[PDB]
Amino acid sequence: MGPGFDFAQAIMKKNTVIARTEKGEFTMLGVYDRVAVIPTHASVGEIIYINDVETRVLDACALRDLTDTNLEITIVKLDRNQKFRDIRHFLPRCEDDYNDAVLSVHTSKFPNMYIPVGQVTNYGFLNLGGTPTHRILMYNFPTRAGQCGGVVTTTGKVIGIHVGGNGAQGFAAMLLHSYFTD
Repeated sequence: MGPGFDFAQAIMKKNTVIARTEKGEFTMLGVYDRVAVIPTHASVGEIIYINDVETRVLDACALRDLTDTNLEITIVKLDRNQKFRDIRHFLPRCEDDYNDAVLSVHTSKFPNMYIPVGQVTNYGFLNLGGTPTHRILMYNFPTRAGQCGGVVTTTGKVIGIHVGGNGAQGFAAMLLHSYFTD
Protein backbone atom coordinates (compact mmCIF):
# COMPACT_ATOMS: atom_id res chain seq x y z
CA MET A 1 0.00 0.00 0.00
CA GLY A 2 3.12 2.29 0.43
CA PRO A 3 6.99 2.20 0.28
CA GLY A 4 7.29 0.04 3.47
CA PHE A 5 5.04 -2.65 1.95
CA ASP A 6 6.95 -2.27 -1.39
CA PHE A 7 10.35 -3.13 0.26
CA ALA A 8 8.73 -5.95 2.32
CA GLN A 9 7.15 -7.47 -0.84
CA ALA A 10 10.47 -7.34 -2.74
CA ILE A 11 12.17 -9.31 0.11
CA MET A 12 9.30 -11.86 0.33
CA LYS A 13 9.09 -12.49 -3.45
CA LYS A 14 12.83 -13.26 -3.91
CA ASN A 15 14.37 -14.04 -0.45
CA THR A 16 11.87 -16.37 1.35
CA VAL A 17 11.09 -20.10 1.20
CA ILE A 18 8.62 -22.19 3.22
CA ALA A 19 10.66 -24.38 5.63
CA ARG A 20 9.10 -27.46 7.34
CA THR A 21 10.71 -29.27 10.33
CA GLU A 22 9.12 -31.79 12.79
CA LYS A 23 8.17 -28.65 14.83
CA GLY A 24 6.07 -26.93 12.06
CA GLU A 25 6.03 -24.75 8.91
CA PHE A 26 8.11 -21.50 9.14
CA THR A 27 8.81 -18.47 6.99
CA MET A 28 12.57 -18.80 6.21
CA LEU A 29 14.68 -15.80 5.04
CA GLY A 30 17.43 -16.57 2.49
CA VAL A 31 20.38 -14.14 3.03
CA TYR A 32 23.05 -15.06 0.38
CA ASP A 33 24.30 -18.12 -1.59
CA ARG A 34 22.58 -21.18 0.07
CA VAL A 35 22.55 -19.59 3.59
CA ALA A 36 19.19 -18.87 5.31
CA VAL A 37 17.91 -18.18 8.87
CA ILE A 38 15.05 -19.65 10.94
CA PRO A 39 14.10 -19.45 14.64
CA THR A 40 16.14 -21.89 16.77
CA HIS A 41 12.90 -23.42 18.22
CA ALA A 42 12.31 -24.86 14.68
CA SER A 43 14.90 -27.57 15.78
CA VAL A 44 16.54 -27.93 12.34
CA GLY A 45 17.98 -31.45 11.81
CA GLU A 46 19.99 -33.22 9.08
CA ILE A 47 17.02 -32.96 6.61
CA ILE A 48 14.47 -30.09 6.15
CA TYR A 49 11.61 -29.54 3.61
CA ILE A 50 12.05 -26.34 1.47
CA ASN A 51 8.86 -25.51 -0.52
CA ASP A 52 7.80 -29.22 0.08
CA VAL A 53 11.10 -30.64 -1.33
CA GLU A 54 13.37 -32.89 0.79
CA THR A 55 16.67 -30.94 1.29
CA ARG A 56 19.91 -31.99 3.07
CA VAL A 57 21.17 -29.50 5.68
CA LEU A 58 24.93 -28.95 5.01
CA ASP A 59 25.42 -26.91 8.25
CA ALA A 60 23.21 -25.50 11.05
CA CYS A 61 24.44 -23.21 13.84
CA ALA A 62 22.24 -22.00 16.74
CA LEU A 63 23.74 -18.56 17.49
CA ARG A 64 24.56 -17.42 21.07
CA ASP A 65 26.16 -14.15 22.19
CA LEU A 66 29.62 -14.02 23.84
CA THR A 67 27.90 -14.28 27.31
CA ASP A 68 26.70 -17.75 25.99
CA THR A 69 23.05 -16.46 25.94
CA ASN A 70 20.54 -17.73 23.30
CA LEU A 71 19.93 -15.36 20.33
CA GLU A 72 17.10 -17.62 18.88
CA ILE A 73 18.66 -17.43 15.34
CA THR A 74 19.78 -20.63 13.55
CA ILE A 75 21.90 -20.12 10.40
CA VAL A 76 21.28 -22.97 7.94
CA LYS A 77 23.25 -23.84 4.80
CA LEU A 78 20.94 -25.77 2.42
CA ASP A 79 21.96 -28.38 -0.21
CA ARG A 80 19.87 -26.45 -2.79
CA ASN A 81 20.67 -26.11 -6.55
CA GLN A 82 20.06 -22.32 -6.60
CA LYS A 83 21.46 -19.30 -4.69
CA PHE A 84 19.48 -16.53 -2.96
CA ARG A 85 19.86 -12.94 -4.08
CA ASP A 86 22.54 -11.46 -1.76
CA ILE A 87 20.69 -9.09 0.67
CA ARG A 88 23.54 -8.69 3.24
CA HIS A 89 23.79 -4.94 2.33
CA PHE A 90 20.21 -4.51 3.78
CA LEU A 91 21.28 -5.83 7.26
CA PRO A 92 21.95 -3.35 10.08
CA ARG A 93 25.48 -3.22 11.53
CA CYS A 94 24.41 -2.38 15.13
CA GLU A 95 21.59 -2.91 17.67
CA ASP A 96 18.96 -0.15 17.20
CA ASP A 97 15.34 1.04 17.54
CA TYR A 98 13.24 1.58 14.36
CA ASN A 99 10.14 3.41 13.12
CA ASP A 100 7.35 2.09 10.86
CA ALA A 101 8.26 -1.61 10.47
CA VAL A 102 6.36 -4.37 8.55
CA LEU A 103 6.19 -8.05 9.58
CA SER A 104 5.74 -10.31 6.49
CA VAL A 105 4.81 -14.05 6.57
CA HIS A 106 4.47 -16.61 3.82
CA THR A 107 3.26 -20.14 4.78
CA SER A 108 0.44 -22.57 3.74
CA LYS A 109 -1.60 -21.11 6.70
CA PHE A 110 -0.77 -17.39 6.02
CA PRO A 111 0.16 -16.72 2.34
CA ASN A 112 1.14 -13.17 1.23
CA MET A 113 0.54 -11.77 4.77
CA TYR A 114 1.91 -8.27 5.63
CA ILE A 115 1.35 -6.50 9.02
CA PRO A 116 2.29 -2.85 9.73
CA VAL A 117 3.59 -3.20 13.34
CA GLY A 118 4.77 0.44 13.74
CA GLN A 119 7.49 1.36 16.27
CA VAL A 120 10.15 -1.30 17.10
CA THR A 121 11.99 -1.09 20.49
CA ASN A 122 15.48 -2.48 21.23
CA TYR A 123 14.01 -4.52 24.13
CA GLY A 124 17.19 -6.56 24.85
CA PHE A 125 16.63 -9.36 27.40
CA LEU A 126 13.51 -11.61 27.12
CA ASN A 127 12.62 -14.85 28.92
CA LEU A 128 11.31 -16.49 25.72
CA GLY A 129 9.43 -19.74 26.50
CA GLY A 130 11.60 -20.12 29.67
CA THR A 131 14.90 -19.49 27.72
CA PRO A 132 16.92 -16.30 28.58
CA THR A 133 17.31 -14.56 25.17
CA HIS A 134 19.27 -11.40 24.11
CA ARG A 135 19.01 -8.89 21.19
CA ILE A 136 15.15 -8.94 21.16
CA LEU A 137 13.18 -6.32 19.21
CA MET A 138 9.61 -5.59 20.43
CA TYR A 139 6.51 -4.25 18.60
CA ASN A 140 3.02 -3.66 20.02
CA PHE A 141 1.05 -6.07 17.79
CA PRO A 142 -0.89 -9.19 18.96
CA THR A 143 1.06 -11.68 16.77
CA ARG A 144 -0.12 -15.36 16.77
CA ALA A 145 1.03 -18.95 16.14
CA GLY A 146 1.97 -19.21 12.42
CA GLN A 147 4.08 -15.99 12.28
CA CYS A 148 7.44 -17.37 13.61
CA GLY A 149 10.23 -16.79 11.08
CA GLY A 150 8.26 -13.82 9.67
CA VAL A 151 10.55 -11.10 8.29
CA VAL A 152 10.71 -7.66 10.00
CA THR A 153 11.70 -4.82 7.62
CA THR A 154 11.75 -1.07 7.37
CA THR A 155 12.30 0.78 4.06
CA GLY A 156 15.78 -0.33 2.99
CA LYS A 157 16.54 -2.57 6.04
CA VAL A 158 15.92 -6.24 7.00
CA ILE A 159 16.15 -5.96 10.82
CA GLY A 160 14.91 -9.26 12.37
CA ILE A 161 12.86 -12.48 12.30
CA HIS A 162 9.69 -12.99 14.47
CA VAL A 163 10.34 -15.52 17.33
CA GLY A 164 7.35 -15.09 19.71
CA GLY A 165 4.72 -12.99 21.46
CA ASN A 166 2.74 -12.61 24.70
CA GLY A 167 -0.73 -11.86 23.16
CA ALA A 168 -0.26 -8.00 23.21
CA GLN A 169 3.43 -7.68 22.05
CA GLY A 170 5.45 -9.46 19.34
CA PHE A 171 9.20 -10.21 19.59
CA ALA A 172 11.87 -10.63 16.89
CA ALA A 173 15.54 -11.70 17.04
CA MET A 174 17.88 -9.06 15.55
CA LEU A 175 19.68 -9.75 12.31
CA LEU A 176 23.15 -8.14 12.20
CA HIS A 177 25.55 -7.91 9.22
CA SER A 178 28.34 -9.50 11.37
CA TYR A 179 26.37 -12.81 11.52
CA PHE A 180 26.92 -13.35 7.71
CA THR A 181 30.58 -12.45 7.05
CA ASP A 182 31.84 -15.48 4.97
